[PDB]
Amino acid sequence: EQLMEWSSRRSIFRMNGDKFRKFIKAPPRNYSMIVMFTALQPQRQCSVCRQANEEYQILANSWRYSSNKLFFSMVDYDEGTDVFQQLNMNSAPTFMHFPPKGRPKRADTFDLQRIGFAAEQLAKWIADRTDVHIRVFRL
Repeated sequence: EQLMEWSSRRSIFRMNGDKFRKFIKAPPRNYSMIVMFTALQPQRQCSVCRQANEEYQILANSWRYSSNKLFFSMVDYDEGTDVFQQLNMNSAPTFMHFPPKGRPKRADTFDLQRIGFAAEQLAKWIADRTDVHIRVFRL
């Protein structure tokens, strides 16, 4: 049932390895999870991560204002190193959707290199993957 613990609320769940596995890898689940894998710490100087996180934050708060079976989270490289390794990530940022049942599918990784990371675009993707339609407020 773990939903109740899933609230929890700074609009985007800051996850370590333990939290990622508990709330995303471990069953049971009946919710979808969106995860932004990022590297925001200043010594990394990932400008793309900083920009994309600002769009992610717009999307996540747009959900929070009107909306559970969908939650937003992030894994920062320097907080979830084991997680990047598990998922063979050599780069950042990436956005993924983890369905409640089984593994993410090929489309469950957002095509960032093709699309950009506009909030509106991320919401299009989430709707194609979960049928949850988020109307983005303010660009």
